[PDB]
Amino acid sequence: ITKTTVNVAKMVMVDGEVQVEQLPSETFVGNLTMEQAQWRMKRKYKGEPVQVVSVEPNTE
Repeated sequence: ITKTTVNVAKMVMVDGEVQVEQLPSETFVGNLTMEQAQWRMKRKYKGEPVQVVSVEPNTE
């Protein structure tokens, strides 16, 4: 496992309706657990309603 892609989404208010917007994926070196990824994304998008969708480790 040499890298981990974290896929992230945001709940957004558009024309008065709650929708979900895809945010840029971020690929980290090494293995990142889902707990680690959730923590990292909560610090990155301070105060905004973001949620980790998935993590994808790649072996090589």
